[PDB]
Amino acid sequence: SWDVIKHPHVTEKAMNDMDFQNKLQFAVDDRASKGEVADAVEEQYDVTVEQVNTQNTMDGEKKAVVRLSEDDDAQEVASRI
Amino acid sequence: GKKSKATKKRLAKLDNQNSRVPAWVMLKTDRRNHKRRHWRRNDTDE
Amino acid sequence: TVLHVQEIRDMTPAEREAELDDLKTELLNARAVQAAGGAPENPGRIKELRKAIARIKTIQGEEGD
Amino acid sequence: ARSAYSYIRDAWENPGDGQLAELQWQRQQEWRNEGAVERIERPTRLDKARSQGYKAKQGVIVARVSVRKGSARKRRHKAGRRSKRQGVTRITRRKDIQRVAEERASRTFPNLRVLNSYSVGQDGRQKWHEVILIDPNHPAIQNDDDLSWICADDQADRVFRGLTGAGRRNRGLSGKGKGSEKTRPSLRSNGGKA
Amino acid sequence: PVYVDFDVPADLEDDALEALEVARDTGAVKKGTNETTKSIERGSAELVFVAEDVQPEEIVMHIPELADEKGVPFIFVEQQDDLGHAAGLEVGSAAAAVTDAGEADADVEDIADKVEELR
RNA sequence: GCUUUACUGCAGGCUGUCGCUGAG
RNA sequence: GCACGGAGGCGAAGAACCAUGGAUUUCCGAAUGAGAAUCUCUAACAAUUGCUUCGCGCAAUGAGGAACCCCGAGAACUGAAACAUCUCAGUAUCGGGAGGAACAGAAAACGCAAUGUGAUGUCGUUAGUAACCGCGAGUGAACGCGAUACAGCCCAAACC
Ligand SMILES: [Cl-]
Ligand SMILES: [Cl-]
Ligand SMILES: [K+]
Ligand SMILES: [Mg+2]
Ligand SMILES: [Mg+2]
Ligand SMILES: [Mg+2]
Ligand SMILES: [Mg+2]
Ligand SMILES: [Mg+2]
Ligand SMILES: [Mg+2]
Ligand SMILES: [Mg+2]
Ligand SMILES: [Mg+2]
Ligand SMILES: [Mg+2]
Ligand SMILES: [Mg+2]
Ligand code: NA
Ligand code: NA
Ligand code: NA
Ligand code: NA
Ligand code: NA
Ligand code: NA
Ligand code: NA
Ligand code: NA
Ligand code: NA
Ligand code: NA
Ligand code: NA
Ligand SMILES: [Sr+2]
Ligand SMILES: [Sr+2]
Ligand SMILES: [Sr+2]
Ligand SMILES: [Sr+2]
Ligand SMILES: [Sr+2]
Repeated sequence: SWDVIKHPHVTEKAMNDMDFQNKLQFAVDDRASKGEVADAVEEQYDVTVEQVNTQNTMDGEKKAVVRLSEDDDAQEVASRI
Repeated sequence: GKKSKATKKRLAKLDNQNSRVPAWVMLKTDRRNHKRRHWRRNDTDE
Repeated sequence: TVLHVQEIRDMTPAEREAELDDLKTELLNARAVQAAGGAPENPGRIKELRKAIARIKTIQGEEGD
Repeated sequence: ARSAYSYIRDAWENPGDGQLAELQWQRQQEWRNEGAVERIERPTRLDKARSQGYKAKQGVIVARVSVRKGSARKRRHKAGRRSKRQGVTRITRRKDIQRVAEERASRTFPNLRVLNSYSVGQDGRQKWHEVILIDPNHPAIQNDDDLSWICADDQADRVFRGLTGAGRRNRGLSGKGKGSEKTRPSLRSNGGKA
Repeated sequence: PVYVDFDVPADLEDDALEALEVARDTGAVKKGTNETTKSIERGSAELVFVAEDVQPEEIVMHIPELADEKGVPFIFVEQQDDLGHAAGLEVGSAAAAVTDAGEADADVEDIADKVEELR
């Protein structure tokens, strides 16, 4: 049984998305849909997911850009891991 | 061209294999990446 | 290591699953620290977590859950 | 006294005379409209079928097959040949039509094994044969003392290897003495000269 | 059809089957084309029945002529399964023979007579 | 490789005959 | 692990390692719900069959394997100092199919002709003999015998 979230994608671009747009980025299983990524993220960090953009990477993986609701704070979420 | 998801996975792998033999392997084996490819000089499959 | 087979067999089906979710989380947080280039690692545990999970999963199948 | 079976037999010694003549003339009209392989609930020549091993039991199947009459349907050489190997018209195949019929039937029923077959006539352009096939996987057969032998693994696809009665005859294995120097134990072991 | 040279009325066929059913309960009867054939050959047969829906026809084609040269009377039935039912079988019967009736000799005799007349 | 009234054969076409094929 | 690094970890709760058995076992692949360059689309023995509770309910087939084996299709260079029959050769190659080995096999045999042998392979021999053949070049057995191993049975029908 493959899991959805593989690990946080942490790079300069990710940090900006986190500080400026309340977005979190993850390396996820390429078989995962935007919806499955949303659910997984909410169930793992107890947050509300507003939008999910995806991209199949030239590393053979899928990257997800998850925007959280204004109710949540990406910076704080990512900081506890 | 237009790459499918699988084609893309294969290209990605080829790119990964194009890295070098890590430094530590040198010390450990007390002393080359034979599959070193170049985008221009070589030709991948498909 | 820290987690032995007896202990796993002594757990109830509910304890194994809870223990499973717990280990999966520690692992996820480890891979996050690693992805963040975090050095406060312990390469041994990241490896142990995988085995522990395989053990629990192996035990779950054996006991019928 | 004579069996009723002997009467079917005696009728078929002269398929062109008596009632049998009229039956065939009638039947072939329908046969000509059927396909290459038609499963039939009952053998047309009961005496012959039972004689060859047929039984009214589960796992026993009978099918009629039609094949074109005549010699080999061969293509003329597209490359160099010495006069000897340029023939086309008078070349005939080495397997008789009955054998070809047995194989077609067996291909139609992949899970069944050919037990035996017999002829049921012909018209001016085709020949019909009826083939008895057995289901080696049905318990009614695995328990039959007279047919269970055909369930053995080495009997799989027996028809395709010439293990059929028509196969053995066509391979020149009928004679146990003179004339069978190149046929027994196999055409192949004898360098294919039989 | 090729062995049937005359048609038997639905009613005559009715009497024959009834007579056959009482023949098994009283007298003796043979079930099957083989047993029927031997009865005719051994001469131990009084009345033989022959279904008309037999396929292949080779199974019973011989009954008619074999019966004639043995003086044994014979009659046709339309359905194969009725003869088998009448003969007391759970299956069908291409042919049947009343080997010495029983409390039906009278009727069986009439039937034979009604047939000869029916040509 | 090509040619032809070179040698020898092979397709193909025409034609007879037998089978399919029966009644007066 | 190969592989002698750094860091770190595991092992007396007896690890490593080895044997046996079990668990897990992505996607494509005979590939089987439909499609596709290993992915996708909306519950699946696809297809062909047997049985059948006539419902994919129960089953079979498919593809692989170094060669060996059985059944089919079947050349030419070459030899003949040319070449056509012949030869190369039922070889190369092709189609189909089984097994651990295949195939053959209990006489409508043999025919050292006999007051004789007694299923079948195979090995040695019989023998380059008999036989074939532009009677050229070439091709080429068998019975028997000495061995190996041995094993003989079941239906159809008659009568029920
Ligand atoms: Cl077969
Ligand atoms: Cl002898
Ligand atoms: K030649
Ligand atoms: Mg996109
Ligand atoms: Mg790079
Ligand atoms: Mg018996
Ligand atoms: Mg052999
Ligand atoms: Mg598919
Ligand atoms: Mg020459
Ligand atoms: Mg020759
Ligand atoms: Mg010469
Ligand atoms: Mg030769
Ligand atoms: Mg001899
Ligand atoms: Na990764
Ligand atoms: Na290139
Ligand atoms: Na078959
Ligand atoms: Na030239
Ligand atoms: Na495995
Ligand atoms: Na199947
Ligand atoms: Na079904
Ligand atoms: Na020469
Ligand atoms: Na020459
Ligand atoms: Na010659
Ligand atoms: Na001697
Ligand atoms: Sr990269
Ligand atoms: Sr170039
Ligand atoms: Sr097969
Ligand atoms: Sr019936
Ligand atoms: Sr012996």
